[PDB]
Amino acid sequence: SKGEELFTGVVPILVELDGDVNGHKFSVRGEGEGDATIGKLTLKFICTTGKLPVPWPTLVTTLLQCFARYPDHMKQHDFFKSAMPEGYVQERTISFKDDGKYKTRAVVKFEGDTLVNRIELKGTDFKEDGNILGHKLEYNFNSHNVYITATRGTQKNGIKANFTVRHNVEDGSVQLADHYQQNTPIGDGPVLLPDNHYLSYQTVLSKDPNEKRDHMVLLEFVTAAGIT
Repeated sequence: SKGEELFTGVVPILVELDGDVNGHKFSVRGEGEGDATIGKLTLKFICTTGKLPVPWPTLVTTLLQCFARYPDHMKQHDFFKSAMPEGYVQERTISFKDDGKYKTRAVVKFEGDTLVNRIELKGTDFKEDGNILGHKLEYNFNSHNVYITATRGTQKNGIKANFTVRHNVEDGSVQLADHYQQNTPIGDGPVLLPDNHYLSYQTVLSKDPNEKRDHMVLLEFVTAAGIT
C-alpha cells in the first residue's frame, strides 16, 4: 500500500543476469520501463559474453511481477509492491520436461529511481542435443497464468507460485518448463499476504530492426485476476 505509491507512473528498469549452464558461463544485461497502472513491461536484452548458449525464450521468465496491474478490488493481495523500496528475493526451480533444470535467485529492489533485477542462474544436466542446448525453440511466447499462494513464517511472510510454461519447438511439438517460485521480503516492514489468485501473462518477443547484436525485445502484459 505504501510501496504502491512507487508505481503510479512509468518506472525505469535495469536487469543483470549472470549464468552457468552445464558449465558454459554467460551474462545478460537489459533495460527498459514498466507501467503497473496498465500492467505493461518493455525491455531489451543483450548478451555481453558473446553467443548466448541457451535459447532466448528459456530466459524470459527469469529476466518483474511488481509491474502487474492489480484491479481495485484486489489491491490488498499485491505482496510485490507492498515489499518496496527495499525489495524481495525471487527464487525458482525451472524444470524442463526431458532435460536439465535452472535454479535462479534474484534480488528485486529500488536503487534511487530505478527498479533493479539482479539474478544468478545455475543450469544443470541438460542434454547436448536437447531442445535447449541444441537451440530448437521457436522465437515466440505463449500465454500462461502464474498461480500465487501466501506463506507465513513460524523464513518470514512471503509468497509461493507455480506454473508451467509451454515453449514452441521447431518441429511443431511443445517443450514444457515447470516453474516453482518463492518470494521473500528483504526488509522487516509489514507486507501484504494475499489470498490465492493468479497473474495472467501475455508476452511478445521481437527484434530491433537496427540492432546487430544478438538480442531480445520483450513485451509483457500482466493483470492480476482470479478473485471476484
